[PDB]
Order: sequence, then structure tokens, then C-alpha cells
Amino acid sequence: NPNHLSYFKFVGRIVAKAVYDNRLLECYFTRSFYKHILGKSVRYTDMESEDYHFYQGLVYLLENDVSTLGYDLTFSTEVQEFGVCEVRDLKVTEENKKEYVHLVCQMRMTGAIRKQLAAFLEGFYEIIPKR
Repeated sequence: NPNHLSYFKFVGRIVAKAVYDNRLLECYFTRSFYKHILGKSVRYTDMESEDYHFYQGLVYLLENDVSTLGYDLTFSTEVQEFGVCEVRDLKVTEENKKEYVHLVCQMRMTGAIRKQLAAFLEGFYEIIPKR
């Protein structure tokens, strides 16, 4: 839909309108999306439901030595957004991976939805103050 961002801004407005009216919607958004509307980072355990084999990959990165991979990785990943696939930088080491799993989960959740998200957040904060 070429206007989809506008409809996501509409639904953010309608959610904030439901909150203003104090009326319950049958929305059941992910903890990731509720965190985005609250401005909280997601956590890697959220990936288990969204992309189990990518969660499993991050869990194989956690509590395992990088030497188990047998080839190197860096802070860059291939992401499909809007049907275009692009390799994007995220900013590997024993110190960096703690951030990689946080940041890689940020990229995987928001990258493909960042423009829908910015429209929804504009609709929400238009009616319900972020703070």
C-alpha cells in the first residue's frame, strides 16, 4: 500500500484515541511493539517468538566462545525492508557481542518497520504524550 505509513499513523492515532477515551481495544501487540511505544529497548528473549532460529543463533553466540563459529562475523547484517534486501552496518569480540545481541535485535525488530513505527509513534504521541 503506497500510503501505508499514513494508515499506521492513523492506527497510532486511534490507539491514542482509545487511551484518551479510556476504552479497551482488542489489540494484542508484541512486547517489542509495546516497548517501542514506551521507548524501551527490546530484549533478546523477545526474538524467540519472532524468529526462533535467529534467537537460537544469538543464544549460540551467548555463552559460547566466538571460536565456535569457525568464521568471523561483524556488526553488519542482511535485512529485507520493503522487499529490498540490503546489508546494513549495526555500528566482533568478546566485549562487543553483549551489544551485538542487543543491537542486532534492535535492527531485526525495527529495521523492517522503522517507517511504519515512526508513523505510529507520531500518531500516538500526537494524542498521548510520550513522557
